[PDB]
Amino acid sequence: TRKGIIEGEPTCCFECVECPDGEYSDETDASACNKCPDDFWSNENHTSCIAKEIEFLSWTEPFGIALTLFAVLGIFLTAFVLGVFIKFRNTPIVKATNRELSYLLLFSLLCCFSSSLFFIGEPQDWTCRLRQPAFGISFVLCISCILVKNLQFLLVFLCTFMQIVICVIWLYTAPPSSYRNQELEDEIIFITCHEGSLMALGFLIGYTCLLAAICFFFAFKSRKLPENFNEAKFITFSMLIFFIVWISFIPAYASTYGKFVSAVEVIAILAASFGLLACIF
Amino acid sequence: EAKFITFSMLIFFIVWISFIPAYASTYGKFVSAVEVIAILAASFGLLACIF
Amino acid sequence: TRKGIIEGEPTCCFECVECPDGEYSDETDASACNKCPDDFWSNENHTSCIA
Ligand SMILES: COc1cccc([C@@H](C)NCCCc2ccccc2Cl)c1
Ligand SMILES: [Ca+2]
Ligand SMILES: [Ca+2]
Repeated sequence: TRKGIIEGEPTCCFECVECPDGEYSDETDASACNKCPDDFWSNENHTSCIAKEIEFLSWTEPFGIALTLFAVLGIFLTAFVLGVFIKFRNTPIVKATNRELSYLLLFSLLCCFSSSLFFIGEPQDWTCRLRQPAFGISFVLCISCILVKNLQFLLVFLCTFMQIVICVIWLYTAPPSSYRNQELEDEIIFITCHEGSLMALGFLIGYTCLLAAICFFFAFKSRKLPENFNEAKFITFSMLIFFIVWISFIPAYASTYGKFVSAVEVIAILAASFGLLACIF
Repeated sequence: EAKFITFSMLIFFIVWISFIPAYASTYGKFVSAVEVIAILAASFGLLACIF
Repeated sequence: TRKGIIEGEPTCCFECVECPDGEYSDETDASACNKCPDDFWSNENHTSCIA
């Protein structure tokens, strides 16, 4: 507490007044309350300084363990599919479905599933730098590989090179960085990332969504050919799932406040990937 | 009508799974906004898929 | 703002300390800041409280 003034009476007479939040009194007969040191907050008794709680999406939360379980299951399923394809090689269907392109697609799907682990845990600097470009490049490679499905590799590498060059331009000009946000609550510090260049993120998302749209159009144009077990139908379905996932992702990200924002991405990515894999494999 | 029922169920499930995090950590009008959006999306998906 | 004791000095000598949030003072030469009523809150200038 701190000493008050009964106006009209001498200085030897005072009244004790409670020190407010963000202030404390650690001395007998104090006149003013000291402000807490930065990254510290007054306790309930207003006499000492507890540490401000650091908040992020941890691995101990049930949400984190659930997302990790789903990601590991996706990785296992992709590896299982790749092993089955490589074991039953030189067979009619596998050789009919462009073995090499299928292997590249499965590797890129493994990359897509592994790229979701950068959005979980305390965000360090390199994780914030590698969060978006990994998924962007991997999914662009996936989409191009499906679209193409030698000359094929030359065709497939160009879109990935475009994505790589825009990503490296982004990282050279203004890279993201970690941020210890202190505005959302006076007793909690939220550790997040911060995309330095919004234009690069928008361009990356738009390029991916344009490739998806082109693939969807070419799949719907040929939705009745029965070649290769009628893969056009399932490519159409995969593109539809992708578009639904991201169109529903927009409001989910817009409405979320706090750490759980990261969660939504770890959801959306996974969902999209899963759909794709199933419909094609 | 197998395809349409399956797609409607997918729309419903994807919408709610995506909106779970927003429901877990939000207080205010955005809760009602999420409710209305998730109801309208499901109803529109069902109608469009079926009829 | 409110009066603040300077230790070892007579009552006529004091300091001016700004009132914190949720409390206000609407007079000159104030000793203790008041408390805004229920459903009110002090303004930025802390000269009154609005609903
Ligand atoms: C086309 O689909 C994608 C292509 C690249 C990245 C992604 C996901 C992983 N992040 C979206 C970025 C969402 C966003 C928008 C504005 C401000 C901050 C943020 Cl964080 C999706
Ligand atoms: Ca007197
Ligand atoms: Ca004296």
